[PDB]
Amino acid sequence: MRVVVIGAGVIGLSTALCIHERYHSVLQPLDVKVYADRFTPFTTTDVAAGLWQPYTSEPSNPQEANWNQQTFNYLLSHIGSPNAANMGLTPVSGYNLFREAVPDPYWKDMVLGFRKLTPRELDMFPDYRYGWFNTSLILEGRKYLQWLTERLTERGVKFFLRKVESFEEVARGGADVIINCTGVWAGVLQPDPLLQPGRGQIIKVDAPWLKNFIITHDLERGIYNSPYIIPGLQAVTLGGTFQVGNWNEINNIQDHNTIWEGCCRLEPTLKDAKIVGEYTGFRPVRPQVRLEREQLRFGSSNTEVIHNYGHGGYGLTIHWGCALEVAKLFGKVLEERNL
Amino acid sequence: MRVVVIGAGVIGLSTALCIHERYHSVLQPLDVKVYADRFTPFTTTDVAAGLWQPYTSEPSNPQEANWNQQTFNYLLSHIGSPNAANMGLTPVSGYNLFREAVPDPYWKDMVLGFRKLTPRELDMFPDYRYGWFNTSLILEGRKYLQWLTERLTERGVKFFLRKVESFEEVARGGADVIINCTGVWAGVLQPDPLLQPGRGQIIKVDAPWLKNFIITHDLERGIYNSPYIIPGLQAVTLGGTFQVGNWNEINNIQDHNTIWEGCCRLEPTLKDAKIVGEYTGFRPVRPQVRLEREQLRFGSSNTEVIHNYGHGGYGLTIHWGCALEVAKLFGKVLEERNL
Ligand SMILES: Cc1cc2nc3c(=O)[nH]c(=O)nc-3n(C[C@H](O)[C@H](O)[C@H](O)COP(=O)(O)OP(=O)(O)OC[C@H]3O[C@@H](n4cnc5c(N)ncnc54)[C@H](O)[C@@H]3O)c2cc1C
Ligand SMILES: Cc1cc2nc3c(=O)[nH]c(=O)nc-3n(C[C@H](O)[C@H](O)[C@H](O)COP(=O)(O)OP(=O)(O)OC[C@H]3O[C@@H](n4cnc5c(N)ncnc54)[C@H](O)[C@@H]3O)c2cc1C
Ligand SMILES: N=C(Cc1c[nH]c2ccccc12)C(=O)O
Ligand SMILES: N=C(Cc1c[nH]c2ccccc12)C(=O)O
Ligand SMILES: N[C@H](Cc1c[nH]c2ccccc12)C(=O)O
Repeated sequence: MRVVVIGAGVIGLSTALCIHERYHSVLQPLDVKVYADRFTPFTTTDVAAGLWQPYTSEPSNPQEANWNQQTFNYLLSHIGSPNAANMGLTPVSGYNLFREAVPDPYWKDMVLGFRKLTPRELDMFPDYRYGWFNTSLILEGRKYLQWLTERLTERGVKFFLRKVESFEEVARGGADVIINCTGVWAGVLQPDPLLQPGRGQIIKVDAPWLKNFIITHDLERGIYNSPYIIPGLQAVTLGGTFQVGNWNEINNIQDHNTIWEGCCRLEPTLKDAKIVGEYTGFRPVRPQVRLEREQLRFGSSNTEVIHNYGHGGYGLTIHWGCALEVAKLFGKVLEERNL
Repeated sequence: MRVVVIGAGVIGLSTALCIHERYHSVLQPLDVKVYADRFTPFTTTDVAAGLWQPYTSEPSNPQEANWNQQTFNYLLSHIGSPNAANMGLTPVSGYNLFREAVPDPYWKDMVLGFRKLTPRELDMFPDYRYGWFNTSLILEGRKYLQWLTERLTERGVKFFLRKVESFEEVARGGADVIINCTGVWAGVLQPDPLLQPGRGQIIKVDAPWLKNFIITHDLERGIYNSPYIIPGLQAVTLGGTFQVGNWNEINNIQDHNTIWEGCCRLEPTLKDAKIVGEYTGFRPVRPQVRLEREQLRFGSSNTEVIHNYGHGGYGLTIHWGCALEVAKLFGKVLEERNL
């Protein structure tokens, strides 16, 4: 059948692939196309630091932790393959610093080697007073996008640089099912006051001697302003902002300065990191991820729509779960058609 | 008094500095010079991977462990300073893989976060079956040499490219006290059948996505013969050879191939690492480090000599301890002179 994936960010691409991988033998003509107004390096995904780490507290939608876990495993499993880095993946170990004692993350056991930092360790960071240590993964957006793309491409999924106007339009196109993976911009296709830009700017700097991530946490200053540093495949991400509702898409000087000053403070060696770029992107914020089926009817047209958006600042971290999920629904959609 | 340090590797330089740092104030006319036939990038030190980690086997002498510990601390203490990386220092976390259960290292508590790997972790490198995980430091030779050098230089220590032919000789120059830090070549100045070249060749490769060290152990094949990988400040060290008695100083193709093949197995992603260089060096092997005073008399000449050599494959790892030690003796030498 006719399937159209709207979006070419981590979400759509995975999902496209995932659906395609799982039902191309179960269905001869299984046409997949991907429509997107932006492709890497242009998506939000392309800006993401890429570290796998959910949020401190358990998700309102309890199922989401499983998605996080499944993602971590699919990733871990590729650790050992000669392709992992080509896939934009590698293990990274690091610190979560806090200014006071804090309960253990629900994912404490999903990552490798979770443990509370000792005082000697804490002295490596004179500001913080409590924290954790653990090993995890880095799944770099831009790279993963390129991989997913090559994979899809070989599987014959076709891409089109298009701005979808209305689901109707697509549907009118011929779409049988439509997978909505439009991230923060999902609103335009259908309003959702729940969804919102969680803006973040970051500085990319060249500072190879930094081998571990350090993610600082402020307790009376929202989730993002604290400075954070995340070593990636080829550069380091200096970070520190999460402004909900800001739609400004240009990097701002003060943000640049606060990020720079904050990190330089947490890691004085940055005093010599060469800055290689700055970026800003919109985390698709929503209280809970929207991943559900929805029948849209336009006259005589019976087109199904599966939503998968609102992954906030953890899209990479949870991408695979949701993908598996959409697949399951896409299956039911297929089952209702008796295949 | 006139003091002459023979050697400009990690050992001499530290020692020079260290002595100078403590008695420049106290000792009246204090004149330190460093004589060496090789300077970075030419020393053995310049080839060292730079990871702090003593041998897995217990200390040969007691002092060796304290020296190791003192070194680790002096290093840790600079973690937080904005100079550390300029000093060639940074934390690095990593794995020690074994093919069977093995007792815990005596340094288990000197490093940060020592812990036994879990099975999931073990899965990352299938061939092994047991191992550890811990965080430590990297003190890169070439860089540390340059730092020590600048420091010494500012303190006014003078350097001379020269080949000492006999302690006597140098004694003749009016040298008051000589510090022998000639590494494997210490023999020539005075025979020591205990000392021997522990040859090691390594490939430097560009593979930034590798953030942690992995040090394999073949228990039958000896120490540092198994493949090992150690991410450094700007490149990665592929390693794997420790041939005692080999004085060949040219990189050998076979070695290059076994190193390359071994690491490529342990870490398949290396398939795409660009090789940036190969190097070979002589670990100054000796059953116990030689660090002791020795009066050499030549006619009417009463010149003291303090030896500090034979640090094997753990020179960086233990440099500071020994330095502090030589200092203490140099002090006694000064005390016997009533200052
Ligand atoms: C600064 C920052 C750091 C981050 N770091 C991390 C991290 O370390 N770990 C982690 O897991 N997550 C992180 N994230 C979150 C991650 O970036 C997002 O969760 C993820 O990128 C969301 O993916 P997406 O495909 O849903 O959105 P995007 O990647 O933005 O995908 C949007 C896609 O839909 C298209 N599109 C939308 N509407 C239409 C339309 N009407 N017609 C056509 N095409 C349309 C766009 O062209 C694009 O193809 C970070 C995000 C930011 C901003
Ligand atoms: C392949 C390899 C990997 C290593 N990795 C590590 C590691 O990861 N961690 C660690 O702690 N250690 C490591 N080591 C060990 C470390 O390299 C040595 O322990 C350390 O370099 C010894 O320092 P040194 O100054 O005593 O010898 P060198 O660095 O070789 O110093 C020799 C100096 O004395 C001079 N000299 C000698 N004789 C004379 C003379 N007659 N006249 C004038 N000058 C003279 C030479 O020019 C030079 O100045 C490694 C070594 C090798 C070979
Ligand atoms: N996910 C990241 C990195 C990050 C900063 N603070 C965090 C707290 C919990 C989990 C992740 C993070 C981002 O910049 O969006
Ligand atoms: N010191 C190193 C690295 C190394 C390889 N095997 C080891 C066992 C114990 C301690 C260190 C190592 C060197 O290459 O000399
Ligand atoms: N080299 C001789 C004597 C001398 C002067 N300064 C030092 C320092 C270290 C050893 C010897 C010397 C000279 O300068 O006449």
